[PDB]
Amino acid sequence: TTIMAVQFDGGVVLGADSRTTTGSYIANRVTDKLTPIHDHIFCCRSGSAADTQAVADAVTYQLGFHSIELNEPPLVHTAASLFKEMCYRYREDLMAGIIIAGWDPQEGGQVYSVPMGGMMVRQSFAIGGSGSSYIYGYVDATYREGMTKDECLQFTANALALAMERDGSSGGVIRLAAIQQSGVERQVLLGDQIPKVTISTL
Amino acid sequence: TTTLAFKFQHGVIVAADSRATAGPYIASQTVKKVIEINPYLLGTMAGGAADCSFWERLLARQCRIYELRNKERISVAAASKLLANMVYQYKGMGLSMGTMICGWDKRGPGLYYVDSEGNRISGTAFSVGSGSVYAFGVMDRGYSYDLQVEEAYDLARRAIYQATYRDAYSGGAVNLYHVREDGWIRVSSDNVADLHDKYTS
Amino acid sequence: RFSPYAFNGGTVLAIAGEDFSIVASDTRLSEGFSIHTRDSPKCYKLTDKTVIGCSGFHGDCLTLTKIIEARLKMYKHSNNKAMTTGAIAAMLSTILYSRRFFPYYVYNIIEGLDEEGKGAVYSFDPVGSYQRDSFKAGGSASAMLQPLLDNQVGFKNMQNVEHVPLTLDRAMRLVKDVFISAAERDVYTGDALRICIVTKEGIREETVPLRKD
Amino acid sequence: MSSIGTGYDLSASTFSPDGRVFQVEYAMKAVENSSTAIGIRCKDGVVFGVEKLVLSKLYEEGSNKRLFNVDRHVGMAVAGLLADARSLADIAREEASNFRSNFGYNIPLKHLADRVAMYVHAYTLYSAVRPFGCSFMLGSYSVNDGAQLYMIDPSGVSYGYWGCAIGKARQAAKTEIEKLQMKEMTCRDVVKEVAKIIYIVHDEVKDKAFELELSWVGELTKGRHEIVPKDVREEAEKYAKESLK
Amino acid sequence: TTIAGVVYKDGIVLGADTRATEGMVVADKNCSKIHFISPNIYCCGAGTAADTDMTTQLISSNLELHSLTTGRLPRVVTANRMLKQMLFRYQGYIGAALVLGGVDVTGPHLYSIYPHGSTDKLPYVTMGSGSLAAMAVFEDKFRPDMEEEEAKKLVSEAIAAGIFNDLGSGSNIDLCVISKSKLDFLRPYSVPNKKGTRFGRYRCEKGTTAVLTEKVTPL
Amino acid sequence: NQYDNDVTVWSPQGRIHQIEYAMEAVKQGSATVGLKSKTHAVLVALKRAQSELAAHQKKILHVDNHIGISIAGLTADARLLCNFMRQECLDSRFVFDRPLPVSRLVSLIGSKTQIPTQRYGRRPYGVGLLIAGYDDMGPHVFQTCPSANYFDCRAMSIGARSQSARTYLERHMSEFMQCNLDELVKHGLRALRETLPAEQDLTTKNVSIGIVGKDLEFTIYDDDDVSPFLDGLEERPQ
Amino acid sequence: TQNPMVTGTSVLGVKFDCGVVIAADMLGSYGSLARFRNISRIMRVNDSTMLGASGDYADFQYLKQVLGQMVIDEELFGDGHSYSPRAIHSWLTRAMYSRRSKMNPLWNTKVIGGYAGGESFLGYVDMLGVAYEAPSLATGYGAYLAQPLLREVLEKQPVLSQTEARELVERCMRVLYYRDARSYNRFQVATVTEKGVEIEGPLSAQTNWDIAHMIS
Amino acid sequence: MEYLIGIQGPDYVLVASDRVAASNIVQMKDDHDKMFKMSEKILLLCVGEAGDTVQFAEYIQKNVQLYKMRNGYELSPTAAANFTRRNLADCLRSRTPYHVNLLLAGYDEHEGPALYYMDYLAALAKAPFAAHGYGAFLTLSILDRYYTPTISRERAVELLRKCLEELQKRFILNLPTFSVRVIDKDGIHNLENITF
Amino acid sequence: DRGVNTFSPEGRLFQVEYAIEGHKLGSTAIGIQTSEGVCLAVEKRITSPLMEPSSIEKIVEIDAHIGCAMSGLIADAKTLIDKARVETQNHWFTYNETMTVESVTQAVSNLALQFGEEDADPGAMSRPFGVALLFGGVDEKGPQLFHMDPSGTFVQCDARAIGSASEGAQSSLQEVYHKSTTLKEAIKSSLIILKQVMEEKLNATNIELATVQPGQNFHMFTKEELEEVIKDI
Repeated sequence: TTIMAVQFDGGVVLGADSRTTTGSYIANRVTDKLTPIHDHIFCCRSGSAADTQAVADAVTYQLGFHSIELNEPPLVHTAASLFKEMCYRYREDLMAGIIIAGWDPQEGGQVYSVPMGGMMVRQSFAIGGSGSSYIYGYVDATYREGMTKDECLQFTANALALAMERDGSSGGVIRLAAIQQSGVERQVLLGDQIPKVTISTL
Repeated sequence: TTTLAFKFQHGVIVAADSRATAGPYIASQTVKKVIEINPYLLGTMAGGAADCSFWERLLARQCRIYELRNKERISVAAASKLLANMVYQYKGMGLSMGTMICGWDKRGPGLYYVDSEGNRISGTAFSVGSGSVYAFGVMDRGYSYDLQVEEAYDLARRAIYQATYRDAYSGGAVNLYHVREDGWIRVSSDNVADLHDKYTS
Repeated sequence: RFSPYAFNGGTVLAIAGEDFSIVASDTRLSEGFSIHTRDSPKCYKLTDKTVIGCSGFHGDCLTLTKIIEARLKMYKHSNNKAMTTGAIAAMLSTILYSRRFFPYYVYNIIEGLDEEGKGAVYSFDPVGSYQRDSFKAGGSASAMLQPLLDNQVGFKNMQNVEHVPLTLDRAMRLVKDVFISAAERDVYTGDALRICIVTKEGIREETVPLRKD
Repeated sequence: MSSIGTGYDLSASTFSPDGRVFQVEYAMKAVENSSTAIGIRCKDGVVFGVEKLVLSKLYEEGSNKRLFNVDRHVGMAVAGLLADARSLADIAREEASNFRSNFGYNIPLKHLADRVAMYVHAYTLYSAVRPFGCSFMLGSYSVNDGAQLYMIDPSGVSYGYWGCAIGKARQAAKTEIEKLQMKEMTCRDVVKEVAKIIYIVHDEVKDKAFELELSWVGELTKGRHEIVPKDVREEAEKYAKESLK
Repeated sequence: TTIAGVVYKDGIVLGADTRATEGMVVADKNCSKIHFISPNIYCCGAGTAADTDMTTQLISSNLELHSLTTGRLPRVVTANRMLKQMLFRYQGYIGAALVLGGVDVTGPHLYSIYPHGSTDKLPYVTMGSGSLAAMAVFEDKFRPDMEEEEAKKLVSEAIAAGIFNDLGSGSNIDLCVISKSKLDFLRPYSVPNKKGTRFGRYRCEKGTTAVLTEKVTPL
Repeated sequence: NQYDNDVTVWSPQGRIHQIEYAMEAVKQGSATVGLKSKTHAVLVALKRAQSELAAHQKKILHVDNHIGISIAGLTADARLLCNFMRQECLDSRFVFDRPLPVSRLVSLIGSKTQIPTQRYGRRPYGVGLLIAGYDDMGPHVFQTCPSANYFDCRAMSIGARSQSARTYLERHMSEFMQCNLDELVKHGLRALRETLPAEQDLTTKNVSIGIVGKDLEFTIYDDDDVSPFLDGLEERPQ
Repeated sequence: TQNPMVTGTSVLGVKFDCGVVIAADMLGSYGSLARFRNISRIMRVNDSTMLGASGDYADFQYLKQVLGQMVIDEELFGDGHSYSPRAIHSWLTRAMYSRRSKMNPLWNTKVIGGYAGGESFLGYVDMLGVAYEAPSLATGYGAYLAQPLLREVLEKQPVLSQTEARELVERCMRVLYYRDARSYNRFQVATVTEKGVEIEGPLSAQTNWDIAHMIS
Repeated sequence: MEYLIGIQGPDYVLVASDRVAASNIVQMKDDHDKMFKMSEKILLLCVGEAGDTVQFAEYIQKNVQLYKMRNGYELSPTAAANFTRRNLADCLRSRTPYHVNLLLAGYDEHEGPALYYMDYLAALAKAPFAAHGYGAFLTLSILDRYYTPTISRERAVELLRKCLEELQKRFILNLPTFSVRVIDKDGIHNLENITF
Repeated sequence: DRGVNTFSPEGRLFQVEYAIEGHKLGSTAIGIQTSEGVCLAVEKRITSPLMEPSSIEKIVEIDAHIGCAMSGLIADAKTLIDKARVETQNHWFTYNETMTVESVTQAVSNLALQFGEEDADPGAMSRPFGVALLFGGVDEKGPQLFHMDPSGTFVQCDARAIGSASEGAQSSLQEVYHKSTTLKEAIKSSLIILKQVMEEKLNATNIELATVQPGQNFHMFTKEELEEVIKDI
């Protein structure tokens, strides 16, 4: 499907996301936006099939919304990634939906999570996901290092997504990159007139 | 039409004939056992095959009828035991089945015999049997069986039937448990072995 | 019998011989869940009184669930009925489990070996589907006839006089137990480690571990 | 009024032309009868000081205790009727346990307090049941939400306090808090203070006799609600006794 | 089967559809309206299997009605999306409905395409029924991705006319539904591409091929 | 009065008289004493019956293989509560399979008893329970009220004219802690007899004991081994 | 036997107990089908201050049991009047959750190794993901039961109650061997020790890959 | 499902219905003395036909229902009304988990036309008619009545129609069936008719 | 007004104190345990010969070897007996042998006090039953007589009387009836005590006796047997 990635920044996260989710030839969503929020504390980047991700996406939104208003100070991110786990525990032999959650909560401080479609939740530095967006194994390893510099992180994310869309079929069209700081998400849209084209595979 | 609990009617009694058997018909899991159980003194029944299933439905039949008979001070009939078993078992179905019990009691319209199986068949006939190998047996027996046989006269009938049956049959580790039921009493004539009766007769 | 799918296998073979007041129950000393045997230690056998000793074997998941339950049924029975656990405990438990395991097919043969609380010894055999019977020979497992025969030939003494011209004593049953276990290893290839025979009396529990020969 | 067979104290759905609810008010007079439970917020934890009522001569520790653990890092001190307090402990502990399971982070006191208060408040509205006859404090330390102190009364209010008292002496006891700077102050020093306030406030007719129980939940316990050591209790007891003279 | 599109333009929303409603690839009916008018504010295009689409629009219409009246806000297309996603999940992903919800909020006009998936899908400009990609593919082609309203209205009508020409399943009149949030102009004949030949000549018969022995009125 | 029409009826002081009035019912019940050492939990109980020409039905009830209770108050209600506790103890044995904690079990009784006292148009349960239980943290002997509060005591006496018995419990309070099984039972008998008049001294027939501990599971002696504890007579110590 | 299809799998976790401690090596690295999603994953849980458990098989399934155990422990500790988590209590409780799921035709597979220290007894227990409890001498979990365990059992047969050190060389040796015989392994593995201090499980530590042998 | 053997020939001198006693499980016959026409009321019959077991099952419930109307109304229930109520009851059971197709055979006394038989298909369809067969056999017997029809047919002529069928049934049909219960019903009582 | 649920300063509930009185209203029943068997005797006390004396029953069977005589409101007891019949045979399905006097009596007694007049489930009592039951039989253990109260206090007896003569009769039984008195003598003891509460003399149409004796099931005494005990009183 979509190339989604998040690499851990200075004490917060830098994101990357694609814009098509394909079911073979027919586009499930011609336009896919995985940069939008799901609370103001947490954001997630959603991968796998279109229906499996959307149903998970609306429940974490509801639970999270109630929790920030009920508590009075916002909730933490670690809660958001557990809400997604619960859902997957039911759907672990039927559906799957590979969500990779990142932003920052103010209260306990920065988090980068991977909640899987089998149900687990674990802390990582950078996780990139989808079925055919697993083809950057070399690319993610060489690029990510422990506390990578913000300028380096920005370049590496855009660069990794490009390698994806060319090599895997499922990926394609406008790469949506997002750099997040402590309370704010800032998105830039990188042209699909720009793509670096793969060099001599024949 | 099949073995494992089988009954045929006479005026004087009914014949109750049954097997002692453990497990499927391929091996026994014991040798000593009597599977024959007395749920009420109205008659005896006991099967085999799917073991939990026969015991379960008869135990419900036994509960309902016995409470009604004992408290009311009105004797329950062949028809009543059969109706309880029938109503219960179709409901319970889908939780293994294989009940093969033969219901007897003497009623206002004279002696009544109904055959209760786990399909939901409820049958009166010359001789009926539910379970497995008596299916062959009903053929020879009908010839040697009168509509009304006396008890003594009936005991001699069982001994001959059996004695040839052991020769034909290749199931071992059994006893023929013989009971004559004189109405709302049940007495045990003899519990003779299938291996013994071939020599006698 | 059936080839483990419904519930996990855990092998093991049970032989049971009843005399008159001494009853030997033997099963292999192993806990299995996987083709290999985890540890020789087991808690397949559990005693509730000196009056009753229960053995549940095969699948280990089945073994723990029912055996604890049997301890609960015992407690309930002493209180309400006012008869201490024994024969009475045994008949009751076999009905409720055998309904539970038999739609999704039964992979445990629990054997209550005891004395009644009024006296008289019973050895009780379920197929896996509810039956209770008193026996003087018993074979139980997938190989539910492999031991049965030795107890039929030697204990009953039907066309046999060279194990005893009558019927076995306490001294005689224990001698025979060690022998029978050594024999089992030869035929049945689903065992590892050790074979444990527990001899249940109304006056003495005995335990003996015996190496697989 | 108080002697009647319809409404007033039978109901709490009733209103007077003033607006009052008498039953909810009778529940408040009930919390007042037994000795004081104080819980003081520090910028680093909560320290409790509770009078533990000695109702016999054949006591053992923890007997008729008023210290409960709602969550791992929440303590709960009750004052007033202990009968109502046991049912309240089960409901609070249950809301917290499920929270930890789902969210996977330390229950915010602001959330827990809102849920128990709603429950007390559902009974005060109703004329179908009476409302609890005790008042409680929940006090906690976390680094995911900070040190929090909350108080819930028989009415069904939750508001945060930085130092609270419930029980007979509370109007006197509260005054002693205004004297102390307790918002910024180690949990080690505050134990010494909760112990001395209790010893002076006690008199032989609020209750016969008490056993001093202090509890930690702060930097010292490392965010765990535990009972104070034998050493801690005794030095804080000593300082209470020396100040009493 | 059906050929439906709705568009986001520089004006409001123009829905285009062929008439015919088919039970599979065969016409159950050659009359009525495929694009349906609901309350005044909401218009919905329908595509794919007929049985699943009409009923989904109808059920959501009650829910949306309750929400509009109470809230007293005009209907939001994101709002409309969530309701279809939740309803269709309730049913358990039975049948095929590619649904085109389009309503005007107080902000811009907003158009969404919901396929049967139970997705949260945001288009840009979409066409539905048939194959979702196959219809969607046209929008990228003829639209420069924004042009004036009048030019855009001729453009959708022209693109939809091509799908009618290429795929004979759609038949009869092409309807255009210009939808605001209180104005629903249902123009039956935007373009008629095809129509039948007159059924002037009979196949009638006198009784001498089949006769009648009764004419009575029961009481 | 009308501070006790229903168990929702408050007094201006802030007390429900019906819950208090339910305690007066416990005083109508038969005298029971609860004592503990460091290895046993001992329950000494008074059985009464209408036929003394027949064996007296036990006042010690079965809850677990190491938990037994002695009732003082309402007989039906004590049995009624007993079943909730029995279900939980036996369930605890299946699931947790520890020897269940007296402090844990007792709080769950506190939630259920609170239900009718909270509820309108109902009566509290006016039964006071002394539970002996042995877990792996040693014995505990707990008292549970007609309210819902618990005491963890080393010794307690609730029942008819229980004050007389406490005078003994106050006097040998130190002793209880050191004891073995035999010593616990003799003290509880000497306590038990005091409740009753000066000139009445117990028989084994109307004494049932429920013994719990480290060296034993659950055994109830109705006259079985009751005779040696009774021996060494002491008659109404003031 | 049946087992669900596993995606994220935990495999080979040895455990052998010494006096008032146990030593464990469990992989810190959980492969998801092919890709090693988390090379940093922790199969170790804290039931209470003197308990630890380590689990193998489907990693996912392990997390379901953790929460049920967690919610029960949360209510039970802190109060400690006579009720708290105890060595017997955690073993049986966790077995019953697994049994509950055994009754359904799909069961949640994890095979667990409990080391606990309860009210008076030091326990080393084995819990299955279909249920069963016993005290154990040495047990493997997941892949360790088929592949290395017999050679580990053989070293244990002269001396069954040896030191931490002797266990530590075996476990350190076992990763070079893991890589050799089975595929879904990493050489960043976790050493977990349950002691009276608590349950400690520092981060993944590594040693030689050693699949560079070819000498015959 | 249809692979029984029933025929009912309606006239207003009599109605002749016959059925086989031949409820066979395994290889031999469980019933071969039990009658296959059940008494709902003393002038009303239901004949349940399908699977052997399902037949006994249908009747007992139905028997309670007919009698109950008799009690409620305080006259004999209307024939039309019963037949329709027996159709609603067989369709209701059809919904329920065990799918039951049952061929019911309604004999009733109606206000007109005289003795009446109301006919029931295995499409669970109530139909007024004259000339009916139930079972796989329905197909041939309806056709024989069609060559020679009379719906006021006397008893002698009823025996002739029957006999041409009985010899055919013995050699051409898979039901040689020498065990049959045959009854002719006047409006007051059940009379037993000759069996070939 | 005040409720009925309340505890009084005496330390007892109102509803329950009334229920004991309800036991006192009815007819007297005597249940004597002898070690030769258990006899239950009840007074018919008929006032009309048009009645059929067989069908006046106040001895009903809990089990097929346990008989029960009941006292106070005849109707109120009957429900408890209906629930008892279902349990005894139920006990046969599970245990695979027949219920004991002790097991049945404790299970009915739990239901006896449950009462919450307002805000309690309609599947639970608003008021307790005013019946005292006497369960008398010989079972696997031997002859046992258990007494059940409307207060839900069960106790084992050898001789118990309940009904209008309940205190008077119970004292009088303790005197004559002992375990040095045989079964036939128990029947003579009950007959004398019966007469004060009766309006007439003892007859075989004014007593109903049934004895359950070892090795035998429950037998309802026939007219001849009733008449042999009438001859010598």
